[PDB]
Amino acid sequence: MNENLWKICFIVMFIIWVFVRKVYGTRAMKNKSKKKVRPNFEKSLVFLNFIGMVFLPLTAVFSSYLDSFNINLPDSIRLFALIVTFLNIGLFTKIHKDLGNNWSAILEIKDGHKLVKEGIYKNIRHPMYAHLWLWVITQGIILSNWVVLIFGIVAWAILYFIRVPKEEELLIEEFGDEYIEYMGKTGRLFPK
Ligand SMILES: Nc1ncnc2c1ncn2[C@@H]1O[C@H](CSCC[C@H](N)C(=O)O)[C@@H](O)[C@H]1O
Repeated sequence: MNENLWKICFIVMFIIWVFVRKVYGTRAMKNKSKKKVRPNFEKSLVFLNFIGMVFLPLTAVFSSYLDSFNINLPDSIRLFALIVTFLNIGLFTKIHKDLGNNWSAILEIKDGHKLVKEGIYKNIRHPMYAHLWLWVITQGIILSNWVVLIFGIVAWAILYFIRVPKEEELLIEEFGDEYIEYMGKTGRLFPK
């Protein structure tokens, strides 16, 4: 109930959410790049979310600035998020482990890149995104603030929406038919 509390909660899930990536990422950044794509652009699109995921909500916690925009939400609906975010971080570490040396945020195609249909990736390509999709939906409700809610959602949806079709096109360049088959056998976010 205490508001100062939820902040302490989130800044943890976050702190750990970040830890999960900081671990798996530096591991796959030690693998050299082959072809990148419009990276000077994606970088910004990312950094755009970087506001949405981190810079922005960090300041719904460590600062009172955004206070007037928060949603005055009942504790019931907030916990519902806190649960799901938990499940998320699992899924994250699931996904993120399933991916490993292939991951980047910029559309890299890595030197030894191997296409993975096998993991949480069977029946879902871009699970990670679907994760992120949730991530932004949840953290707004958890933090119960409209800006942190509304903004974050947008900045992703965009990056998402203009991101994915190049990504798919890109993977098709490299893997050719193996990817077209894949998409037939998979959905983008939910399965089937
Ligand atoms: N199905 C796949 N198998 C292996 N690498 C993939 C992949 N889909 C995307 N990638 C790589 O992953 C990087 C983006 S990370 C995003 C991965 C996936 N879209 C997800 O959200 O779960 C891109 O550089 C792309 O080269």
